[PDB]
Amino acid sequence: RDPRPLRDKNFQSAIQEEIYDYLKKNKFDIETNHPISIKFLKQPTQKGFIIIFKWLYLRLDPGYGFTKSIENEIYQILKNLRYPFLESINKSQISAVGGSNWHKFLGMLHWMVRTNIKLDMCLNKVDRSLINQNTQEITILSQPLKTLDEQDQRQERYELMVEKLLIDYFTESYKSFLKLEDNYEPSMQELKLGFEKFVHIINTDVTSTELKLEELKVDLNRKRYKLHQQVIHVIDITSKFKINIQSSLENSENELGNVIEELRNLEFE
Amino acid sequence: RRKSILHTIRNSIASGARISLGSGAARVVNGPVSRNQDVFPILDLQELVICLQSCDFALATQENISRPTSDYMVTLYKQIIENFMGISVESLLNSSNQETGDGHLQEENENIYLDTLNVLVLNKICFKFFENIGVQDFNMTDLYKPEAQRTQRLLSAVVNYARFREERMFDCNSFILQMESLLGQINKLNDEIKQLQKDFEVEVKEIEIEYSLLSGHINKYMNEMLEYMQ
Repeated sequence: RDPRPLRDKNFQSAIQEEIYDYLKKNKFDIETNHPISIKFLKQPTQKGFIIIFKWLYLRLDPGYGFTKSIENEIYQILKNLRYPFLESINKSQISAVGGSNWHKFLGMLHWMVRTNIKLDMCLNKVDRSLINQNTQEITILSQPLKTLDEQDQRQERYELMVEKLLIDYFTESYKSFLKLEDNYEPSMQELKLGFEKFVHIINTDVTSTELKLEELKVDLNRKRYKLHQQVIHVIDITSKFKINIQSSLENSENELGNVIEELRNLEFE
Repeated sequence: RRKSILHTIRNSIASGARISLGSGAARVVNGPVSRNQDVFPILDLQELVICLQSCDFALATQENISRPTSDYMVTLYKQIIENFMGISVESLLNSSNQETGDGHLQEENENIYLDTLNVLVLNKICFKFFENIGVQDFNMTDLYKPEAQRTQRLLSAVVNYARFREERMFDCNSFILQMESLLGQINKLNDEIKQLQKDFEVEVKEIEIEYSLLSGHINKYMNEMLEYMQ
């Protein structure tokens, strides 16, 4: 359905002011010599409607080139854009825009303007996202912490970094290839700088690891020294205990033997 | 992702395929200027399908190019972009969608826009990708109302780009080898350090077990003795 109160005239006034402001801020009147004024938005011509729709959709999808019969293409564009209010609008009405059903058409134009603004915002968001998740790898790779299944993740990150460098090289090189001049030295030197920074980071990491292993070797030797001392002490005490227990048992056995023999002598009588 | 076009090409070099099939590069000049088609082949099926499957793109099948439909080219394009350009389309759309930027009265139902915007973003991504491969002509139709001509055109440009990558690969090993050298060195150091620490701690635990059970046994027999005799 179409919940918009399209028929309200204050709503229409707001929409027409917004559309005028957007087209002026992005120079519709200059790119196409057809001028635009709010009075026109209140009293639209068919040709001006076609021009505005074309301009908006081309700002939304520059690769599209119109063809066919605009009545047949406006519907298909909206269908591909999955315009939620498509089922509420009949195709035939596109023929006479300024007639009875101008409110729905002005509504879709407002829809398109909002979609254009939000699309521009989304593109800025994703561009900043790219530049930020490019630097997340390096900032993560220069922090000391953790050892949990992640050293493999570290190598994966290094590989992805170098792969990004290579992809940049290839894309720029193919640009030169299509633009029939063949100057790969600039791409090559940019790749060289990137890989040099990669090498610096990874070698810093390698030196850290080598120092850490050497320190571990020192510490393990120091600890095994104490381990050996403790084992020797335990063996010493064990042997002393064994000899003392053996001697006590021997003395007890001999004395009990003597007493038993004397008792045998006594009982014989 | 475990795969790529770079490492797969290297693995193919190691194999008997040689350079992963195909005929190197293509660059068509054009002075039809009354007409103009940009600088890349429109190489036809079989060649096109064979090259696509050579790049480890299982979704490539002749029945799709000559009779395309929506939801099929979409997966293939996402896959190609994420392989050659090394990105995640889903992550990018999620980044676009998130919030704490705008806030607006009539935007309490952004859902009616949300879907559409995702579509647009996808499309625009492809645009730039294909804008880098000599074609300025992606638009929506390629994704949602596909036709065989444009499909084969875009795929031909793609395979030409892949062949260019293969050709220029030789300039890259001087870096891949050093990367793998440093990574292998790090891995070996980590394995050695882990082995040493594990050895020491196992030795300590074994000695602790020995002496704890020794104490237990001595107490066992001493007390078993002294209970019977007293």
